[PDB]
Amino acid sequence: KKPPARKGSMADVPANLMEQIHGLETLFTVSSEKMRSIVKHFISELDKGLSKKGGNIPMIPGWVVEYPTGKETGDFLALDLGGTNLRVVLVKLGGNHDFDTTQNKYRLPDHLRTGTSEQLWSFIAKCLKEFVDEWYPDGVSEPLPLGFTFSYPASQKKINSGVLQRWTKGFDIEGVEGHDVVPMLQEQIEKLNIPINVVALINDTTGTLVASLYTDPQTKMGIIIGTGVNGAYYDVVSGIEKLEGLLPEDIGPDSPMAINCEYGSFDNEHLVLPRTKYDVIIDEESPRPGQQAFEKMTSGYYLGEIMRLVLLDLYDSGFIFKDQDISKLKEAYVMDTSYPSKIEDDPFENLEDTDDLFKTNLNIETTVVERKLIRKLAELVGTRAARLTVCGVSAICDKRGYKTAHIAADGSVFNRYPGYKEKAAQALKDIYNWDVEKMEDHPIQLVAAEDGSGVGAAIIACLTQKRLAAGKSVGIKGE
Amino acid sequence: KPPARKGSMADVPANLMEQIHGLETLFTVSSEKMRSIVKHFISELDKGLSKKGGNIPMIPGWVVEYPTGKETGDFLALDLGGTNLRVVLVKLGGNHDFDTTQNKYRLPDHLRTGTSEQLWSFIAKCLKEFVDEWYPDGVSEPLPLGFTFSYPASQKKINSGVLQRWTKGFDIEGVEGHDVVPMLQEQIEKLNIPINVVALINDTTGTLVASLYTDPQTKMGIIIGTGVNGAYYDVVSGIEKLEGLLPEDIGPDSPMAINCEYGSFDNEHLVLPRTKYDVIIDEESPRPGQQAFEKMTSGYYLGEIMRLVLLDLYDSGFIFKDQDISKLKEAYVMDTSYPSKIEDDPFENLEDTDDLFKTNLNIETTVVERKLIRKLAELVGTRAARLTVCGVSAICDKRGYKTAHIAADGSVFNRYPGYKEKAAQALKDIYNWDVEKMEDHPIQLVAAEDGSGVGAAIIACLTQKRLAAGKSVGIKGE
Ligand SMILES: OC[C@H]1O[C@@H](O)[C@H](O)[C@@H](O)[C@@H]1O
Ligand SMILES: OC[C@H]1O[C@@H](O)[C@H](O)[C@@H](O)[C@@H]1O
Repeated sequence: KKPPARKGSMADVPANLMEQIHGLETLFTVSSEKMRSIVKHFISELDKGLSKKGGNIPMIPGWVVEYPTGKETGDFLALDLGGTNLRVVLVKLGGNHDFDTTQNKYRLPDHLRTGTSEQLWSFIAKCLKEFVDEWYPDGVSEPLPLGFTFSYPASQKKINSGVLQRWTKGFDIEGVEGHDVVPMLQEQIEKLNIPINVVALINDTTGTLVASLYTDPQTKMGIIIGTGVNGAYYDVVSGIEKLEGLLPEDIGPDSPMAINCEYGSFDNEHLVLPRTKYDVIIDEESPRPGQQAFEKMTSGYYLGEIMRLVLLDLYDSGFIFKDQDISKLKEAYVMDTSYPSKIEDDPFENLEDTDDLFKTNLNIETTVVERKLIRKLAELVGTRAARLTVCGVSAICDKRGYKTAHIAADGSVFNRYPGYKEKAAQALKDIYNWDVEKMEDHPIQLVAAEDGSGVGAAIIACLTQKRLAAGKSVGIKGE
Repeated sequence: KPPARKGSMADVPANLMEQIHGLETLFTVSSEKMRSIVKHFISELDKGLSKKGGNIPMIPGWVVEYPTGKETGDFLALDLGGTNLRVVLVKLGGNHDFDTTQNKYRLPDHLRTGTSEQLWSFIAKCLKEFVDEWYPDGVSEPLPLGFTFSYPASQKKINSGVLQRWTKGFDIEGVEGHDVVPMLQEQIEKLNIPINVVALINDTTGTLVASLYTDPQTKMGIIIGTGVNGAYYDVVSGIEKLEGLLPEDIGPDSPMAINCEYGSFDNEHLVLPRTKYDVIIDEESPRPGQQAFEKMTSGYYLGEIMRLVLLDLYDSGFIFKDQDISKLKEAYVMDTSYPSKIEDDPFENLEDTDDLFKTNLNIETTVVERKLIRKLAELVGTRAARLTVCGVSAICDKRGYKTAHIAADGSVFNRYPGYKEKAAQALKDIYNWDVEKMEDHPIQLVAAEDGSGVGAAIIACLTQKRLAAGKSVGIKGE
């Protein structure tokens, strides 16, 4: 039994502060009408991204050109390469929308993030060899098809290729950007005579879509709502004008095509996104000003920072923390996502969880009325983030004409942000005006995803291998 | 959650396998042993209710009725902890349902070593400032309050509590030996607050009552955490230590909530399947020879058992050869999160376990070592679960409950990995049921309601009713 929401009476809050809360409410509220307008623009930009001219939204073809039917069977590998860890996963598809996993994880030695190309790929291969040797001590009938989640910006002219465009997350390995990483990993596999074929390179959201669709046939989208944000869905080849002239005959106009949207870049021009002066500051102070605008409005990573800047603004205008030492509130990113999470979770009318948090982490003694403001603020910023995120869901559903859908979701915000599911479901209900009483009955609803970067990569490897074995294309002509 | 790892032992050398099988032998509790334990446990529960008494206190809770779920009204709960107090307003909606409004206050740090008036006046102040908020122009009835005061305390009636001894490092002059209820009540009065303290309870009693109010199948309340306790309803005719002391309106057939305090079961060290490691734990504890059942079922000791086994295996040449095991020598360095993280590890190479040992204990392990350590964490969590359900079985069997919800709370039941599955399989091994889904077990643990808040408030509701009516809530004369 988790506690009921606190009542959260505002009766005792001073007028001077109540006016400021009201100011922040008006500022952070996203109306049904504003959401539906954002969605309209979002749809144009999803289409723009697929067009020969392209757009701000990458809309990257994932080269998965069929839906998993759930009937697939067999043993497939996945490799998930993170910044600190890699996971090797063996997936046996049971052919009734079911699967079994056997998996290892290996911590990436600090060295590798800045070492040589051969060192990165030999370490990966050595992990693969240790894994395969244990699970297949007799060796193997046919090699194992492997799907490789390489979640770094890469371009693909076909699924079994991935040309690194730019390392992220502290990786500084020379000689890899501009090159196809698939042969790099494959030749280290070969050097160790490990029976594996690397057949697919994917982004993890694409894996999220496909794995969840294999187990849940109502899945129409995979979404990540966490430190970064992304969505993936199936479009149709006839709707991807930028592939016109590039496709072999066996990838026809009505072929499905999984798209990795990379929609974190939606509305960098801020035509529709409701930027406050706080989002302005967060943007101008970020590594990349003017970029990742939709990411900056929906990601878990900025939610405490938004609160921080708001609280500082109220301190400077003389509203709160009067005669407190707030020199810790001045540090950028000192309030991470656990701040509005802990604040929203507070079950006490006197908000004692919040009291402790602000006293112990930030050395600020709050009055009860200041806490009621902090909590109101936490709610508004959690709530707006969820409301903006479902604008992406709604754009993809509307573009494709999905009147019902399971949206398979993952990431730290969906999984752990307090009341996030309730917020998202209410936002969808507001957009569509459904006459439905309970969230479990929403025509469009977010559900917990399957493991995109392990299970999804292995199912993609299954789908891919079947095409490669038949000589069906998984990329543009000639590649 | 990911599925359970496969857990192959195929690569573990013979010398290590032999030791793993040795740990298995040591830490496995068979059905039959659980049964021998359940027979002696019942004997000790009957014993604690006798005139002579026994190692198990079996304290009458002076709740002499079941909640029907039909109760309605506004009630307060006060839950005094060592660091914090909680004040809860509970509105009962009369269909097994309730609503709460609650505040939590830090005790100023001087209260531990302050005066009697200091403690009660601060509590009353928290109450006043709570009631002033949620009731702008008072109310007609004073609010009945249930007080969870979880310090050793004797009661001849529910609306009394004589402090036996302070625990949790409290040190207040003038309280040990006196009824704390009038003490709190006169500070409430001295602040003119509309509150009537009608009940003083232990939290397990509240866990029982609150859960029975919401769930009619509740037959026991159990805490499995840092400490362990259980509470259930016996029958007044089964409480011989009460004969001659009771008024006629608490007759032979009357229900009586019992706070078992059964942590002290088997302090003689006669029946619980201790190992040499448990012996060390007991001998090195603050209270050697005390709380034997608690030492065998609390989550507090699960990592310590593991530390001692691993040390014994190091000393004996089997593991961590040429590792720096200094950190492993600190008693209680492995808290409950060790066996917990280890059991939760989803990887065949047990990487969660690897990272835990390297980062926290500076011990680098081999995969096969980690496989041992994983099997050990399992054995140890599994034994603690099976011993816990002996106490559940003992109570159920004593009362002829063939079917029961066991309303459970505490850090082990709530967070220890696969604890529910382990308890459910234990229960299934004892009774030999022919079932295949835990949701269909005749006897089963379910998540409890809030005992120390909601439960204290429901107990106030039931007590205020008897008081309003003139019905006894304690021994004759009291
Ligand atoms: O939080 C990270 C998420 O956001 C995006 O920036 C990445 O491309 C996703 O595929 C990823 O799962
Ligand atoms: O975790 C502490 C628990 O263990 C026992 O020793 C106490 O008497 C219970 O009432 C309590 O909730």
